[PDB]
Amino acid sequence: MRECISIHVGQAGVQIGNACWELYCLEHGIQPDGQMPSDKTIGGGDDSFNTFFSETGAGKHVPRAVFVDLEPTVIDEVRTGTYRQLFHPEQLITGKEDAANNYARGHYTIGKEIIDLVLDRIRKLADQCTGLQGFLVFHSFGGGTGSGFTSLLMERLSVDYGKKSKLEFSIYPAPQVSTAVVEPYNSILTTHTTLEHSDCAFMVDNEAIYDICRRNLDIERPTYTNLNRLISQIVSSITASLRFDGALNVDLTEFQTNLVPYPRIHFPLATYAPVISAEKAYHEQLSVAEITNACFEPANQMVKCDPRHGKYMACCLLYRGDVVPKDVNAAIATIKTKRSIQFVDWCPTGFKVGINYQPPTVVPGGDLAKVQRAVCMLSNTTAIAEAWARLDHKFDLMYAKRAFVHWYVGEGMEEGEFSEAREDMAALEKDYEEVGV
Amino acid sequence: MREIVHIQAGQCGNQIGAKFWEVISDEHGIDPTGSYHGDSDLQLERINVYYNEATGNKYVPRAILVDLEPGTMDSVRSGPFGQIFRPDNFVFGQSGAGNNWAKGHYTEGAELVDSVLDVVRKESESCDCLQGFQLTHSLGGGTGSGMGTLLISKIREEYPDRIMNTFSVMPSPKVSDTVVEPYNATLSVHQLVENTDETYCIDNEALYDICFRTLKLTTPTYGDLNHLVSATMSGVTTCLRFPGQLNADLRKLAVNMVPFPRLHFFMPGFAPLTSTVPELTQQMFDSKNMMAACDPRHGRYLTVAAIFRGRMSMKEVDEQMLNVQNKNSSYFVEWIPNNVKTAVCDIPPRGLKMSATFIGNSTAIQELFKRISEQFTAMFRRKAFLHWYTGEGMDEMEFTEAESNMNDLVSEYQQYQ
Amino acid sequence: VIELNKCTSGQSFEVILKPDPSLEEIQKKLEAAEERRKYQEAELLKHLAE
Amino acid sequence: MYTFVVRDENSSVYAEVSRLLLATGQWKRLRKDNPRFNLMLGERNRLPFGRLGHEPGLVQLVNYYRGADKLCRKASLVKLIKTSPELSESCTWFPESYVIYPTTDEREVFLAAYNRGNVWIAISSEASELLDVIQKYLEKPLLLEPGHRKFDIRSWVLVDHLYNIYLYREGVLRTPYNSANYGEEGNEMFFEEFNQYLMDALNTTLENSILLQIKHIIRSCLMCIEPAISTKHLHYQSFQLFGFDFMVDEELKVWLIEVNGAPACAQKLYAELCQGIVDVAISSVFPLATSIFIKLHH
Ligand SMILES: CC(C)[C@@H](O)C(=O)N[C@H]1Cc2ccc3c(c2)[C@@]2(c4cc(F)ccc4N[C@@H]2O3)c2oc(nc2-c2nc(CO)co2)[C@H](C(C)(C)C)NC1=O
Ligand SMILES: Nc1nc2c(ncn2[C@@H]2O[C@H](COP(=O)(O)OP(=O)(O)OP(=O)(O)O)[C@@H](O)[C@H]2O)c(=O)[nH]1
Ligand SMILES: Nc1ncnc2c1ncn2[C@@H]1O[C@H](COP(=O)(O)OP(=O)(O)CP(=O)(O)O)[C@@H](O)[C@H]1O
Ligand SMILES: Nc1nc2c(ncn2[C@@H]2O[C@H](COP(=O)(O)OP(=O)(O)O)[C@@H](O)[C@H]2O)c(=O)[nH]1
Ligand SMILES: [Ca+2]
Ligand SMILES: [Mg+2]
Repeated sequence: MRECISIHVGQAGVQIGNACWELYCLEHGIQPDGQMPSDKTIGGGDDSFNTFFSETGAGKHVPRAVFVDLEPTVIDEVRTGTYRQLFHPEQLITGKEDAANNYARGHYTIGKEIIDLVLDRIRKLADQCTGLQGFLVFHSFGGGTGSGFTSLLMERLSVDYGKKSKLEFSIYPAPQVSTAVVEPYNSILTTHTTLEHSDCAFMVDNEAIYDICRRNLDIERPTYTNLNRLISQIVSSITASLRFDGALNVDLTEFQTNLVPYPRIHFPLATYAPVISAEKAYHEQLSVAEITNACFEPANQMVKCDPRHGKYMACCLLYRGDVVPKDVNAAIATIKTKRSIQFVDWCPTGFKVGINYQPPTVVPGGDLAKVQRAVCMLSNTTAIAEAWARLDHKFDLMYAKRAFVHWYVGEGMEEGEFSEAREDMAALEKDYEEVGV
Repeated sequence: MREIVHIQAGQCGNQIGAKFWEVISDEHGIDPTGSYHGDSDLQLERINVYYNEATGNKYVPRAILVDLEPGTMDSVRSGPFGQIFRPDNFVFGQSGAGNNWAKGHYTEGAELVDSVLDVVRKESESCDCLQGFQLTHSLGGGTGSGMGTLLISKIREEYPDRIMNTFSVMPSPKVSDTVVEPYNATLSVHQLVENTDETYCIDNEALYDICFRTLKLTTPTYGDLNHLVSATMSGVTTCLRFPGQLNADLRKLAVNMVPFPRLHFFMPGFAPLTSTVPELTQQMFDSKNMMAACDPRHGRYLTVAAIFRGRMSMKEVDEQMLNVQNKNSSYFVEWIPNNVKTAVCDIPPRGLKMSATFIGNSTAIQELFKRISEQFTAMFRRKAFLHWYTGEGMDEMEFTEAESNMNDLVSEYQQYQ
Repeated sequence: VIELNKCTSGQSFEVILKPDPSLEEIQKKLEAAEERRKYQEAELLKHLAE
Repeated sequence: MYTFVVRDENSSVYAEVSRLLLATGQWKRLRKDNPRFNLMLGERNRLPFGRLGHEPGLVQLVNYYRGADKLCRKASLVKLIKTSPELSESCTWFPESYVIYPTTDEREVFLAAYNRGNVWIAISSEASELLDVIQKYLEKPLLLEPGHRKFDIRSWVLVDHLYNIYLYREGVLRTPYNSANYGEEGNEMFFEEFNQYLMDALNTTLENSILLQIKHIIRSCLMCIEPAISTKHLHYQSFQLFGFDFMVDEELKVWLIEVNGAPACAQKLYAELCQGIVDVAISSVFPLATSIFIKLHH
């Protein structure tokens, strides 16, 4: 049993973390006070769920998690939260003044002063780890803390835990809920600095989540609460293999092995189905072939883009609930002839499949219907590069006029770090381009 | 936290400022005695941003009232909500400034300034995490303009990394007041360009036009104008006084509104003008609805922050917004993607239920500054009324300097259109 | 269906259809940013002193 | 108030379409690189599809089908017909074709065909003098009379966002044939005339003898790649006008020659066709205040 430490950074990472950890407790049957009756071993054990939960001699199951933010408003919501008894004070790190949506502020000014403290609380966790695999890092692209401080923490984590894996869950900026005009700046800056430091990153485009929340869940103006509950489901199905008995992706390193042939191209596209509205809890029960076919419909992707116009280099299918291998094979055979699925030449046209018999858990009073079977497909297609392009374009529009740049220079960042990061991205776009056709 | 320290200076500053505290007291549920009588406990959530708490559940406006003559501030003290201000936060002189920037900035102002900063320093010492400062004043006069800007320079020196915000009433040739307004406004604009992060620009010519043409008021008074201003001051501070994600604090607002450091002069707008969604959205974006003279169609918008307030679909608000972004179309810069942001607050202003507030960083404001520049030049070349300034020790060169600083500002706006 | 692993929680298989910065370097870049801030702020205060 | 942008000034058809749109008042043309638009009349090459359908509260339509270049490239069309089971060797309306690159491809296999009348084109008679795509030349074309003159059929096809395949009822024949000058006006023979000829000379109609195969070929080609380029559940919608080029041989068999993704139009047919494009392609997604199309069902 190798442990995993989850690190939640800034508002998005924090609020999403809370939604995820709530779900984990429900999935593992853990009470909001840390008690878990289902657990027969008291004071410890090497069970699968111990990769995410420590155990105190008193029987409290404590998340291997650390929440960090430069403003106390969001962390406090965790302290007064339903699952507050889970966490202890050392896990929640909070500053006084935030990064004001300024990458330079999160990275250089504020970051420098709080980095050691965050590392100490992180070390306190690792110190309780028999065989730490590495870290799961949640954060947004657009925020000053999520972009600026995350990149610094990643740089340090590489130094202090050299032989440990780091995966990200990154929230990609969408103006439909975006709170800042400089998010394209912060995005490129943090992607540039984190790139050589992240083994595998799952981008989630708020545009996609927001749209799914409207179309599938019938919601006029989706809340972060609404978005974060859907995001937590997907994160849950991506992490399920680390928390339950299995053979597919039981280690953080297996994630890069199966999904990332090329180090720099480490952003797999996630697609999820089915998403049903709970208010109408009388719906038709989708089949294995149907939810599988839905993974290739752009409208269920975490990032809106067209996989038909790129190449795959790895594809993993994660099923939850009532599913046997027999049906998956039939569903894949029929879909292959039916849809445009083109792998890179130096890769076998193959699908890795995992099935967890336990059906997806829903939060009570939530917005999602419970379903007897769901699937999350992780696929490394070059099509996701569309996102990088979109983002680089908006960056170029502003930077040509040096708009908002003085805010960054004023924090001690040199202007050269902009053109440095943008060149790195142009290079990245080229890498997808090469692989893509 | 995060607390804002409010400073109001001069006649205009204190009269506009006093009304502002009236309207937002009435929104946070604070009575003229400082007791809370609000129905929703949602008002109390961000109350700390503008109020200190004392014994006996008393809420006291973190505000400093400053003048060089006792007049206006005795009028505040005797006015409604007069007693809610700390007695000790009244700082005033006896000599007056005589509408003279030099007196406000260099002589009479200098004698009073330190004791103003003593009050400022004691209000800040009581802040868990001080956010910055908000100054209300006019530019046309002597105390608000001259001593207001001296204050800003002092504040900056002591609090170098706090946001400095101001609501600044500019003079117009349409509205006759002191003959030396062009001198005072010009000397002040340079101060603002250097030492504030955000300046809301309004002038009485535009507020007059609104009160006259829109509100059908034959002959407007200070009372009528200040009603508009106080309402607009409530709107653009909505995002600071109630829970929300967009423009949460001053620094984040500044980061989203200010592409280039020197261009931080905003034109505010309000709807409905007080004496449907599409109608409400149409007004606030209307040219004849701006709080300053310049026509927004003469330039482009670098950034726009719209705050809707009340109970509304917001589905349609998103619709109406984009209907404006495309109906105008030509008036938004294309090199700042998604430069129009929309915020929404549930609690509507007193007696409206529905409301909107416009905040535009428009290059069209350059006309405002060019106009004042031409006035200043017309006078300065004849050296008319100049002896009131050199009499206080000012050099002619300092005038030539502020003139070209002005033209520089007008030129910088010119680059971006 | 190659590599079919099976347990009480589920099963997994595979279908085939066709065949950096050190601690000092980080510290330096951080401290450099700090120096530039301090310089920028020193220039402001000198200006305010004049 | 709908907004559009033009990114191919070189397009004559959408020059009209832009004229009509503006002439309806309910359409305002934005600056070429303005992100906030409803309809894009996109550029002929490297159209930035990845940036479409990403504007909040804005339904965006584009007049091109991404990926439709497989059916509009010489080497592509061969690769598609000889790969798609929908077509494959079970395709007898498209000439024996092989593709080769200039010094992998099909240069060695083309030989066995020529070895086993062998007039080919890429124009030439013998093989060796051709090396300096290869498709067997229709040595037995359908010569019009009088004049003994060759011709090709041009039909315009409109595929909307719902992927309805519309055949514009007006086609065009783009007119001495030596086995082994202009002036009909402008070498253009419209359907009413060509139908009359085929009736007098050959005792058949344009509909029976040629149009049936045309419609067949249209349906088959576009239906083949429909799963690759449809925008049914895409975050943006697209339509596109196609120019199919056919040839008719001696025994009235229709052959597919070309597929043009940026076709022009016969001058008389410009107004009527572009108007239809607006009505069927643009106004159908963006409403306003008899049919010139034959929809091939599927
Ligand atoms: C088109 C028209 C706008 C233009 O011809 C013009 O300049 N009119 C001046 C006339 C004027 C000039 C100077 C001046 C006042 C008025 C002035 C005034 C009038 C009094 F009876 C007693 C004191 C004062 N102080 C003010 O000083 C004033 O000006 C305007 N409002 C007020 C005022 N309102 C109040 C009530 O709150 C007191 O004073 C308004 C106002 C600033 C527009 C609200 N100004 C005027 O009416
Ligand atoms: N999906 C999702 N997105 C969020 C959430 N909170 C914020 N965001 C997005 O994150 C981006 C803003 O970054 P934040 O996380 O709020 O900023 P931060 O990391 O806290 O850094 P600061 O500037 O110091 O506040 C915007 O694009 C938001 O839309 C959330 O709870 N869920
Ligand atoms: N196999 C074949 N037999 C006889 N004629 C042929 C032929 N292939 C092509 N042609 C002749 O080629 C002419 C049209 O050529 P083609 O369609 O290739 O244009 P093009 O490739 O030069 C550019 P575009 O696609 O825009 O027309 C027709 O008039 C037709 O007679
Ligand atoms: N809107 C508004 N403007 C005012 C008010 N009082 C004065 N002014 C304007 O302010 C300018 C005069 O400056 P003033 O504040 O009176 O002088 P000060 O006391 O030295 O700062 C003129 O342009 C007046 O029109 C007021 O109550 N409301
Ligand atoms: Ca245990
Ligand atoms: Mg924050």
